[PDB]
Amino acid sequence: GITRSGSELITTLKKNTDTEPKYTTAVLNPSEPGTFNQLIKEAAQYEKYRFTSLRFRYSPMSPSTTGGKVALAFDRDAAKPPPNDLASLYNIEGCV
Amino acid sequence: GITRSGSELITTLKKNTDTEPKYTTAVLNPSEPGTFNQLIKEAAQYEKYRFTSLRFRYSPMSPSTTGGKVALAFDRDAAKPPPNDLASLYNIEGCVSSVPWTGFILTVPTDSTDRFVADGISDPKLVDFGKLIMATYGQGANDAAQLGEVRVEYTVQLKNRTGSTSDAQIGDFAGVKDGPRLVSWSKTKGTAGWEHDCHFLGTGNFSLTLFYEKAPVSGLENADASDFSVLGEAAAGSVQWAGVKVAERGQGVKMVTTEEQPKGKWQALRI
Amino acid sequence: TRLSAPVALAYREVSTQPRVSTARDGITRSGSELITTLKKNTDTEPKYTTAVLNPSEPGTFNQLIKEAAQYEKYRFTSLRFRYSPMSPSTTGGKVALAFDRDAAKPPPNDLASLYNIEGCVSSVPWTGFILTVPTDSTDRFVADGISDPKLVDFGKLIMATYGQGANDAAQLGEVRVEYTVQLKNRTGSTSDAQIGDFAGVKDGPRLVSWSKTKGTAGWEHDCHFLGTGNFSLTLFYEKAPVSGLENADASDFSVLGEAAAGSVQWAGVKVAERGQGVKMVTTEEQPKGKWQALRI
Amino acid sequence: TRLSAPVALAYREVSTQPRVSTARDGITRSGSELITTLKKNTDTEPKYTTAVLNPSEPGTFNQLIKEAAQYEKYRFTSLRFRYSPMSPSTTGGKVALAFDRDAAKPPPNDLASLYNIEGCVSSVPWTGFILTVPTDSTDRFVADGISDPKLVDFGKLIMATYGQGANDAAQLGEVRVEYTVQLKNRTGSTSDAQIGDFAGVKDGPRLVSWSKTKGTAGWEHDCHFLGTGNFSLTLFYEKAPVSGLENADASDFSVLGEAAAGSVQWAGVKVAERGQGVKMVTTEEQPKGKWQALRI
Repeated sequence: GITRSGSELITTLKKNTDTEPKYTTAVLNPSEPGTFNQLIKEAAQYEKYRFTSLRFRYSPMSPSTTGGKVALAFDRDAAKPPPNDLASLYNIEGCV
Repeated sequence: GITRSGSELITTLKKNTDTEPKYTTAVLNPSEPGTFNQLIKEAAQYEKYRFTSLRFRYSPMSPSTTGGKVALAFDRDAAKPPPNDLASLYNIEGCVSSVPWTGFILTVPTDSTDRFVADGISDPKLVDFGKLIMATYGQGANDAAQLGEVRVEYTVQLKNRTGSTSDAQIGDFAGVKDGPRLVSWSKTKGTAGWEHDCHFLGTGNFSLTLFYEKAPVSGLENADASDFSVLGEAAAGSVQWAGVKVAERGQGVKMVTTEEQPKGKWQALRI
Repeated sequence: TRLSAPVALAYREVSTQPRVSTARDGITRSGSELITTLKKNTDTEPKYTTAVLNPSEPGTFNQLIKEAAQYEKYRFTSLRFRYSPMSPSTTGGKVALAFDRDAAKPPPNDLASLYNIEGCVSSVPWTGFILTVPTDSTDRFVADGISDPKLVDFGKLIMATYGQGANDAAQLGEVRVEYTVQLKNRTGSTSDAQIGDFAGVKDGPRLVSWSKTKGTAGWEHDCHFLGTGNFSLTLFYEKAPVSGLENADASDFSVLGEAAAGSVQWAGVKVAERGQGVKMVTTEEQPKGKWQALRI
Repeated sequence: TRLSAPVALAYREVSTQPRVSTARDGITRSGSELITTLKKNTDTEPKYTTAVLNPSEPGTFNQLIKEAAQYEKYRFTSLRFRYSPMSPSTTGGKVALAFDRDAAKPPPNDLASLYNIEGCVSSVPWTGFILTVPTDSTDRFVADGISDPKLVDFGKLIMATYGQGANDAAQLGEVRVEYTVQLKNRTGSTSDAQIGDFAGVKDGPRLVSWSKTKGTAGWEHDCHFLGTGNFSLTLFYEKAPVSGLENADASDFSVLGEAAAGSVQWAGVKVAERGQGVKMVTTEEQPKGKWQALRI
């Protein structure tokens, strides 16, 4: 048994001129190189996990004169493709 | 902060058919690859530790008709060289010895001080918690090849956090080296020319990649490694990819160039 | 009735904590040390290995030497040797421990004389036994130079092995002291570095024992090391000798110097078994010079 | 009211019995030693004489060095220096004792800075005083080689004298330690013989401190002896030097050897006051060789 806490960096979002959303997903598993860059080394030593706590902080970087929006949502089904319209995206529980 | 108890295999002691006792040391630091094979990965991401509980075990592997003895002692000064005679080793505090065919234990009292995770250039008295001394002596020619295995059951408290240290030790011929201390090079002039040979401080499957700016005298060759297989092609401006299996510390490969400090770059990994 | 015979016996040994204390006249130190490990002897007649019982003796004591350098007299109130077997139960021969109260008498020549020594115990190599020697109430001077051994040493241990078969364990066991000394008086700390010339002068712990022997090339002086470990030996020749320092039977011998009039050599000898040493050759009996042994 | 002034004060000093005992982790030794005797200084500015507070330091401790060679760590639970006057009451000047917790910082340069050190006591040379230094609860490694002094030494004593008249006593007093150390851990007895090359390597008790200084003939290495007593110094030159061993400011210096490639010298230096030493000259900075200091 072991308990660890960390704060990784998933990716940096990019501009999208089109008014339709452009999604970029990240499967949440400790042994996932796409999401975690440090937790994988310690997860390779274990074969089970349980996320006691989990949060996603979006840290702005653009100037104050940029429009558009940035949305973060969590889908508990890791195989479902991202929604195809804004309403479905916002209908996900906890989307902010 | 993180607490990670566990148990790991340091090495397997071997027969000492000679008269002089043989001492093999294993420095107790979470970043040392000689003693730790799994706590090293976790300690690479931390820059402080404290051994809440430490202890060693000896698991017999030899027949019941094996002579000689095996000793286990802990020295709180990692800088001191291994003893020179049996009496001094047996005078160390808490030194436990027994016949090879039976197992014993050695509990090491621990203090409440924090030390930096070893980098490789700092004073051992400042960053290291100590070292272990394993002695084998008094074995005849009829005894088994292997006597036993020494294991460490610990409970460390890694503190703070930082960028993960590189998992592969990149380096340069006769120059700078970065990453965990997996190998160490040495140069000795010879008939063909300067001979550069590496020694693996760890035990297991490795992967050594080389890059020669100029054509060397000869490519990678097995020195005393258990296994060896090259897959490159030695020549000017080429790279040689090889896989070396190490059973005992000090085994490695060699090369010849005839020019001291040849221009190139090498990479070592524990696959 | 029935009495079983195990394949082997395992003795667990843990280094204990020496018990030091202060008394009216001095200190009373108790502890345990390791003398040596006995070796197989495939011959009927015994092979001996001695160890003089006296504080400040590098061959016998390793830690008591340091604590006894600050004191002038001693008295062994209780000492006792023990044998720890590390060989299977299919090894023949025997192991004998005896305590000779005379530290100069050479070990006996035949097995029969060995058992006549009072208190001589013995047993098979694969079992442990204890030899406890009665003590007395007489003070003796800690070894400090060349002196009659009858006046300083309390005694001398003798270890013998014999009767082992060809296909037996290389080493049979190892002797361990368990003493309780009563150091008395006091003095400024004395350096542990034997120094003396070739004329029979010695000053310091007994680390070396020279011995002349006439030869065709010249008189050969053999520097036998009583202890076992790393030693250094600085030599000074007043007259040019036949040869410098040469490895007689020791292991890992290196010398940095030259042999000539007024020259000085510096040999870092290493000893794996008590009795090994180096040698030098000169044409002059009792040559003029100096030597200095050290445990480095 | 009235306060008399004696012609002189006599302090009777009797060597006490060090109190040794055994604890769970090690031993607790108490005793008293003599560091040095202060000397007259006919100058307003102070003249300093240091003594590093650490077991296994030949300059400071004479008997605790031997008992601390068997142990790896120490902790001064209670130490205290005292001053015994041996000069008449008509001597001017002053004597100052201060404890610098940093063992590497050089002694102050002016009198004003000397008093700013915490705990710095002082008095007239003809009266006694005691400086007691608070201790801590941190273990430190006994000196074993070249290491940062901040990591091993507990501190450093500083003794200063100044303001004495021309026709005053040659020597004013003498400092005495009164310690209670807590040695811990344990290890095989370590030899007390400093050994190292000229490249900055040292291994053993701090008996010597080399120091380079460029000169017209070549780089001069001065072998300063921290302690006071009889010493021997074996040197090995790989390249022929400009000159061998010469007496710089020591007393009764004798050397048996020659200066040349591969040669070895052997100088029995004698020191009457801490800081005296010998010298040698070479044309190569950081020459190749070895040296070995010993207290014989």
